[PDB]
Amino acid sequence: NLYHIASNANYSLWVKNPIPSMPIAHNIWDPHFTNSTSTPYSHTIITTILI
Amino acid sequence: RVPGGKRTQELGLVIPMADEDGLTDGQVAGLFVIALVVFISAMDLAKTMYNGINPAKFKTSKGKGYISPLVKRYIENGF
Amino acid sequence: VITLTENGLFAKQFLSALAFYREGLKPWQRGLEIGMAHGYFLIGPFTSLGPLRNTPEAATVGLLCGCAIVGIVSIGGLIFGSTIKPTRFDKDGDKPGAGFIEMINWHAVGGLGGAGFAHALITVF
Amino acid sequence: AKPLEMFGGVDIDLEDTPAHWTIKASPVLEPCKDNKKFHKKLKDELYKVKKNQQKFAEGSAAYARFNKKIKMIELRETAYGDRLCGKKDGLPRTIATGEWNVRGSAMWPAAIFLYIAGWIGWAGRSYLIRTNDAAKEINIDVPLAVTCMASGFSWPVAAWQEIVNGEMAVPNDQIHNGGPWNQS
Amino acid sequence: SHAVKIYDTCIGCTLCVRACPTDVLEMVPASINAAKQVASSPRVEDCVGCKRCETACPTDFLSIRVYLQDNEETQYSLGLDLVDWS
Amino acid sequence: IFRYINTTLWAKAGHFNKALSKGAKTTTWIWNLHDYAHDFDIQQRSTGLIARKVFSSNLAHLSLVFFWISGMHLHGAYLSNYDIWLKDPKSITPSSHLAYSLIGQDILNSYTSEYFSGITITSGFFQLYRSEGIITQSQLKYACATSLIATLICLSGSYLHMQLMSKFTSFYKKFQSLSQDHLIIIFGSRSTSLSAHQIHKMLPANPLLDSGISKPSILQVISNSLSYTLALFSTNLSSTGKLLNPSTRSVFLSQVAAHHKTTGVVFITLGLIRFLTMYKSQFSILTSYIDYHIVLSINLALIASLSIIVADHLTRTPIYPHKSTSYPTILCLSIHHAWLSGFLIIGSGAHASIFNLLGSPTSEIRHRDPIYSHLIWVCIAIGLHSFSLYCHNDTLEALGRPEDIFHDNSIQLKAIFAKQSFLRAELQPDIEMLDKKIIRITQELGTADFIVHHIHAFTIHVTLLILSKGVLYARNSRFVSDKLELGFTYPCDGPGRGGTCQISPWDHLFSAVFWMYNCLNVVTFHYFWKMQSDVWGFVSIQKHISHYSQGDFSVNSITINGWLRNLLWSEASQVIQSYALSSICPYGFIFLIGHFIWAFSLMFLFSGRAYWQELIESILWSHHKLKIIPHIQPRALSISQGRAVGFIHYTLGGIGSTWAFIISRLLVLT
Amino acid sequence: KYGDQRKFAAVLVPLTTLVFPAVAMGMFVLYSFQEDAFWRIVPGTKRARELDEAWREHPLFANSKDPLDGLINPDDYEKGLEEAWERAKPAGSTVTVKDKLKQLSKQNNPHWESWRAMS
Ligand code: CLA
Ligand SMILES: CC1=C(/C=C/C(C)=C/C=C/C(C)=C/C=C/C=C(C)/C=C/C=C(C)/C=C/C2=C(C)CCCC2(C)C)C(C)(C)CCC1
Ligand SMILES: CC1=C(C/C=C(\C)CCC[C@H](C)CCC[C@H](C)CCCC(C)C)C(=O)c2ccccc2C1=O
Ligand code: SF4
Ligand code: SF4
Ligand code: SF4
Repeated sequence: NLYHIASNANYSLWVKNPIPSMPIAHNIWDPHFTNSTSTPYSHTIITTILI
Repeated sequence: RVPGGKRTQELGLVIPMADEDGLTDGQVAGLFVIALVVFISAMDLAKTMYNGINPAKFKTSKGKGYISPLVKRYIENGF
Repeated sequence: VITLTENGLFAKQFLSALAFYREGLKPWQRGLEIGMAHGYFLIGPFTSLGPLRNTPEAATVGLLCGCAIVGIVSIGGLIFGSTIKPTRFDKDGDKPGAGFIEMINWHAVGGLGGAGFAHALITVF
Repeated sequence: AKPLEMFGGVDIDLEDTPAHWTIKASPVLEPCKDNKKFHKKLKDELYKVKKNQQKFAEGSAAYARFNKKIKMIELRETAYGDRLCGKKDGLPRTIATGEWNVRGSAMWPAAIFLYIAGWIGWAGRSYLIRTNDAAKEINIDVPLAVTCMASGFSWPVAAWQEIVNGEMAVPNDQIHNGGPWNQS
Repeated sequence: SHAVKIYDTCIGCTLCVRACPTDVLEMVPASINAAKQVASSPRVEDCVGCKRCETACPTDFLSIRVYLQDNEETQYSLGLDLVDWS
Repeated sequence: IFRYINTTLWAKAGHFNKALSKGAKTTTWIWNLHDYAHDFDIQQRSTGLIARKVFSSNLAHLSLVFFWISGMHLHGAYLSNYDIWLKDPKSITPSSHLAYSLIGQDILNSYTSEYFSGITITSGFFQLYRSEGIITQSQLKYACATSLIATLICLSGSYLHMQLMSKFTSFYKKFQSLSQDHLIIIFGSRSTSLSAHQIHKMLPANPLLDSGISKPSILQVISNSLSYTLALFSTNLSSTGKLLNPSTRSVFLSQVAAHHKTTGVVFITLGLIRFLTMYKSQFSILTSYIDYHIVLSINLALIASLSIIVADHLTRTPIYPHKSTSYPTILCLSIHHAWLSGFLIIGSGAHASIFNLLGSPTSEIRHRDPIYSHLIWVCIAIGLHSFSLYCHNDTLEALGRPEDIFHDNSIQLKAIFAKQSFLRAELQPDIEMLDKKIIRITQELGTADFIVHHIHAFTIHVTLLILSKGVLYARNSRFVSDKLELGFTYPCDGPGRGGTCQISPWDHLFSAVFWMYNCLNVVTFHYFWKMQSDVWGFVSIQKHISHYSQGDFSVNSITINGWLRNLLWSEASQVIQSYALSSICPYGFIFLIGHFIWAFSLMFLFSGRAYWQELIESILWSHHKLKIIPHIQPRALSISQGRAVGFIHYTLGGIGSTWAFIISRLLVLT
Repeated sequence: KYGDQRKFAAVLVPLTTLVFPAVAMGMFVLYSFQEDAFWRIVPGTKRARELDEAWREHPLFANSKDPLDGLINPDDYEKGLEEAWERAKPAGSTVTVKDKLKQLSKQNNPHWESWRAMS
């Protein structure tokens, strides 16, 4: 848990504005998703994340 | 991100993402070295637990065993 | 209890003439024939109605998936031959299960060949 | 210092007097006849039933039955006025503090039910004692059954007189205790 | 294989023997009851475990007790038909 | 003869079975007494008594059905708004069912007419009455009187036949006589009788109502005396079913009368043909199936199949006047007969098993392994195929890949044979509508229809697998080699051989009831969603159609989430928000009660009787402590009874849940 | 960029959720056919016999399985039991303590742990 918060997460940004922000559990790497468009779990071209 | 749930949309809750990397590849490799150490030690421990204690070691193994001086005291202090 | 579909003349001669049962076939020949059949057939379900069915290639993906299926079933056959060890294909005085292992290895080779041949026919034609 | 905000909405009495031990002194509750939610709820009941009533003919029997229903609703409104309801729901409450002297108290129904339930149990036990046979349980001896049923009225005295005189309970060494848990 | 044990409370009914579907039980002479006979289980290796013997036993608690041993099952105790373990 | 009809056995409960003669020593005796009540085969005395009991009980049940019909008729004559429904059926909901004004139950009666408040009935009896030319209250009075007279007659006949029939009685065994007289005199000579009834009372009446004279000059024209109208007054050429009656939105009753006449003629001619026709092949069936349980199973299967045909033919082959627009009536008429089809099919399987255990089976039981094995394979194949197309669509829609799912706008599985099945109906290229309501439009079958039909096939095949496995493996099995001696219904053979729980044919029915229920719950949902989405609904004057579900089926029913959201959640808003709403309060309450009963069944389904027996003993300790000894010793329910109670509560609760869910929604929408 | 950790994922996720599970399943089905398979729960394995004998070879655990182990001076116990039975022996009873105990120890249960005959 500590690693995934360190690497695949946004603790450095959530700590600044915790009330409206949302933490990240870890990235999503699943080849079954759409290789096109953008999943509802990612900010367009950015990687996929879980709260 | 396409939010779901009433509260996220009606409060504007957002999930910030760092534009940096988080951990560099060197740090991940440093963690993976110790993870591999844990892995090797855990495989060894699994082997030892699977095979269990060998009582017949006193017939073949060298040495003569040892009971630590506190273990003797704990033996004779009671139970 | 004899039925037409298993004990009739046609059924008996069809089962006996299968690659798994045909008389006079070396184990590698049975493996090669079965593998060619499987590899040629297995390409279709992937290159069509697959995840990349509409891509410009749409067939090399199917070729890779069919070869993967052939390899997986060949690995399963190797597990079977190293655990059950059928001895009906071993020649006299050989390591038990050697005939079955040879058949499975040549099934893998034949699956590769049949998959490649189906892909070649699809691309060329 | 405003206990309402200190405790997240709930309010505390803050006074230690015996006069507040009654349910009627609670600040959560309020008499129904002067509660806004009670008025709104029963007005909505009247409005809905009346709106249903207008849908039918004037001289029909359904109109008369709806008039009777409206009278029942208004009687319910005036009858529950002395009953306590919460200052936010308007639904009258049932008092389970043993008050014995409030509208909607649970002491009177408890007493009535306990009497009649003890009556039922005593009649059944008397019949089982006086008919120590399986044949009398499938083919009920109706005269004896109704005799026990009528005799059950004195259960609160007869049952206690049997309890103290050793005629209700039985020592554990006379009934099957249960499965064995040891022997070796 | 299961474990079928016969206890002294047996009264020589022979009902347990008759109810057994694989001839596990038999009647042996004895002197602990008016029937001068008690049950025995010389062939519990054929005991499937149906417990019909326990159903048929009329003593207060069964004079014959079948103890199931699932980590012990053999081909006879499982009633295997399609498959041979020998 | 009748001097032996004595009440001396009324007090002696359990007399009929010699296993209950020992007396009620335990509470299991009560349940056994109730279980063996109608099991005439195992009851005391000779075989002649079995025949007498069976025939007289049939007559008694027939009297019961006649009494039910009489009750419906009296409700229609004296407790209904059938008058205003006759005058204006398109604005008045049928109602022959009131509720007393007690405990506020008055909230259940709702506005059906300006002078009537009551519970909207969905039995379709009003449409039946109108199709039966019943206009005045006197006609319903005399229908009720005739049904009561029939009840008394059948009751008296059941009473008499217990002593008219004797040890020498043999008329029930004369199967040639039964088949011939039944076929000819009933299917032929009574079908033509009903054709006569229609030609002489419906066509004189129903055209008069459709001609706009609901007055019918009172009795001056309605009371027959209309031989100047001609039998085929308004056939309008065409073909029967191609052109519906524009006024009542149904097939013209002249065509129905002609149908009944021709069907009676056909049945009479078949009875004449049976003097010399194809035989000597069903002859082994002829000799080996002369028994009560086999003929009972055959008749149950036949009647259930006829029930499902009725369910599918009562909805979009409209026969009854003003019935196609009455959507709750259509829904009920389909779904009730669907459920009865399922239940009677299950009963047919059960009695097939009973016949196998009592009588001697036939040749097909000897290759039972190939049969019940290819059935297993086909069940697995169509389960791993039909359902998973739903799982595939669901997963790929969740992944955001709608172009990879099985839909019409995607990889599409065309219903080839159904799309080429324009043979049925073969109507003209448009729709029919009566009054803001769609009468029938052809169901355009696409991918979702294909998948749901395959789901139906899979569920049917699994239920059939359970039934045929119970039937074929009744006498013996590779697992237990003496199942015949164990009887028809038994909990198990013991924990041996790994475990032998639920090998009896009774337990096979126990599982088959669950699987039939699951089979036609999907049928009910498919019908309920498809009709709303694609057939029923309002209209627009510009020929545009606004259905009730707004075409949700073709876009949502391709995924399980679509069924959960657009059917069990969005269409459950009517039932869930039904408190204090006059008509639909009982439906919301019954929805809640059905959930409670269904969950309550699980206590019996999941638990064994030994735990309950030990708990009962613990309680009996406290009872014995206070000198309260029940000499009918309390015993927990037997294993078979526990399973039966669990199954009954499960099916009842689930059926009630669906019942409320569909009926409340259709009553609100209409 | 916020990515660039997916370079690790594209190797690890396929590896540990496909290659490792498949290798583990194949190794497990291979292990299932060893004579040592599940030797701690499956009766009649060779290693179980060797472990039991190894325990019995230890000087402390020689007489560990005997339910009667513990009697420091069994001769004294037997003599006292015989003396106590002599004073209570019924009339001219011919049963001694020694043969009574000998026949009370010898029961007839041939089908007990008969699985100690294959491995
Ligand atoms: C024409 C139809 C018909 C007939 C004549 C019979 C006749 C018979 N069946 Mg049978 N059966 C039928 C349909 C029929 N069944 C159907 C459709 C099914 C499938 C569910 C079954 C399933 C079945 C089984 C599993 C068994 C029988 C048995 C029997 C025999 C004894 C029945 C008995 O004593 O029960 C006495 C009657 C009862 C116990 C009725 C109790 C009420 C039921 C169980 C609950 C109904 C709940 C109700 C609908 C909802 C309540 C309303 C709620 C709001 C409160 C008898 C030969 C038994 C036997 O041994 O056969 C030889 C047996 O084991 N049948
Ligand atoms: C539908 C149908 C059917 C079936 C059919 C089938 C079953 C088919 C199959 C088919 C198939 C299944 C085919 C296949 C073929 C194959 C092939 C033809 C192959 C070939 C191959 C090759 C030629 C290869 C070669 C090689 C090798 C060997 C290795 C190396 C490389 C190479 C490439 C050189 C039936 C009769 C039932 C009925 C109806 C119709
Ligand atoms: C609860 C339970 C019992 C105990 C339940 C019993 C003994 C039911 C009998 C209790 C009484 C006699 C039922 C009478 C009806 C109820 C008292 C009231 C029902 C109607 C109310 C709504 C008024 C079993 O015996 C049993 C056996 C096998 C499998 C599962 C179970 C099981 O789940
Ligand atoms: S049934 Fe029981 S009591 Fe009777 S002989 Fe067998 S073991 Fe003995
Ligand atoms: S359990 Fe069954 S097989 Fe075993 S001894 Fe008892 S009756 Fe015989
Ligand atoms: S659990 Fe119940 S059904 Fe199963 S074997 Fe035991 S007693 Fe029979």
